[PDB]
Amino acid sequence: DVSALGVRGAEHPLLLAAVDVPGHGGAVFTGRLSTDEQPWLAEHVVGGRTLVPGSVLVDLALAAGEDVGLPVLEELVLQRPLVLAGAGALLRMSVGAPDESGRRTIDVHAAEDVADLADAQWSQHATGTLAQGVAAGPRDTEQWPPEDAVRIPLDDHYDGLAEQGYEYGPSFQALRAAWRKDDSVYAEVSIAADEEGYAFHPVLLDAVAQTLSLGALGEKLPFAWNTVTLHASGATSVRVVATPAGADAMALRVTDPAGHLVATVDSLVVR
Amino acid sequence: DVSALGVRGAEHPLLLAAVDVPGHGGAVFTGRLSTDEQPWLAEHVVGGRTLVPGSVLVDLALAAGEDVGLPVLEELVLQRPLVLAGAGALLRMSVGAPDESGRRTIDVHAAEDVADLADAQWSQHATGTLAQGVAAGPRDTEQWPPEDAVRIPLDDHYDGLAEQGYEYGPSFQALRAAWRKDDSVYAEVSIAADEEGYAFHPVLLDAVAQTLSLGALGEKLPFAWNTVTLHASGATSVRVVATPAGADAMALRVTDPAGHLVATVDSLVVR
Ligand SMILES: [Cl-]
Ligand SMILES: [Cl-]
Repeated sequence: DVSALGVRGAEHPLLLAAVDVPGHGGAVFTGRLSTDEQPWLAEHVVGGRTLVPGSVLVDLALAAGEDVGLPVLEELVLQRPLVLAGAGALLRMSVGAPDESGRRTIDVHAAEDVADLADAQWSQHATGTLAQGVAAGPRDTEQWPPEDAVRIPLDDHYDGLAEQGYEYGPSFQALRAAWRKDDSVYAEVSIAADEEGYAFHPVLLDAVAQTLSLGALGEKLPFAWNTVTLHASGATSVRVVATPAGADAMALRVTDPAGHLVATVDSLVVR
Repeated sequence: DVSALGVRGAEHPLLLAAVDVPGHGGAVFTGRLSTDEQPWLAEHVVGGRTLVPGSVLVDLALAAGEDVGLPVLEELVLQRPLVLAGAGALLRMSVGAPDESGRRTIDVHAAEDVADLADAQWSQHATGTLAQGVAAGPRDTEQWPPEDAVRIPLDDHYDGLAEQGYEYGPSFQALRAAWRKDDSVYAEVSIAADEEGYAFHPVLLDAVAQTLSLGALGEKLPFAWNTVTLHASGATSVRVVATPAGADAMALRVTDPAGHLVATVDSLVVR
């Protein structure tokens, strides 16, 4: 039925079809987001607007990279957040030709949902670069959290944020425990398993980025993700170490509860 | 159902879906050819092989240009003819980003038919450039054929060609009358109406190119089409004036029987 239209079907929960560009090895991906299909979308509200979390675009870009064979998100810069309008949103990712180094540009567009794709009013929401896979470090066997780390009490964490206009519903309240040492933050982050097929579940990935609120940073929204590497897919329960990385940024190291490396982010920048 | 997969449906008889690349204004088109659906494919046999006529790729490229908004085929260079293998063939056309002049590259690939598009063994069959539309000349009101033109008898034209290994079945025997003056050739060319939705019906367009066999050229296969402009779609009956255009090439001017301009080709080159 997908082959009947001459496209490939996409396994990612948010994607519908993929089409290769045979001459340059790129590809175009189409998908659709809506609160009906992904009710957790309704639980990320910022200043009164239902905003799609940037982590949705990061996970989709990782899925695109894995499909095209360039699985590292060397950079993704988020423009305007997607504002979810009851009607849902169409998504379109384009991966272009390789540069001399073998890297490719990826662009991400969205539009208000329409019946006929010719009518889609695309706007650009992100752009970045896909690159080659890198090896995983060794399993972490050190005490968790580290010896001198002290508990960060989380009791009114989400209440506090809500006051400030950042309203995370239970689906996004995924910081389960946290500790601090110097300006490093250690956290256990987990969601309930649901859809398979994400590269890194975007609710889980947003909650990984939430660790930045617990450090010297916490008093914006992430806007640039730099060197995102994925070593395991399908995680719903991870440990995160967030370390300072220059102004308005932290590096992230994400493992499973057994210490195996799951993902790294050289710097996540807020603005 | 097409919108369900996030693509646009294609009106061209050989195409299945189209997908825009919103960032650069290009697009990717997929389709499929087979003798079951287009029985005339079986009637173009060259040296014993069932070869898809180059005019199929030219018509598809014009359809792509019209869709993207660049309706002139500034050039199309045909590589290896597509050899039709009982299983049919998949087709894929990619239109890229505009150059500074606003022109775009178009690539055409084909593969043996497969159930899963991920398995498609694409090979490149043509590449060219799409450009901006140009105005039509005035209606031709001159005597047809011109006053001093003499009949070219056509009686064993197709028999002769068949001897030489070029076997055109009745569907392609579309040269209905021809005349010559100097090295110019005038011809009436027509097929029976069938599928709508072609930019220039590829059987009709191959028979337009057949006029090159009637002139000082006629004793190969066209391999480069230079500046193909379309002023009318849906023609099944045309008049053709073919004029010498340098070595191994002729220019073509194609009108309806009322003299209105339908198409021009600055040079069609054989090799
Ligand atoms: Cl494909
Ligand atoms: Cl589209």
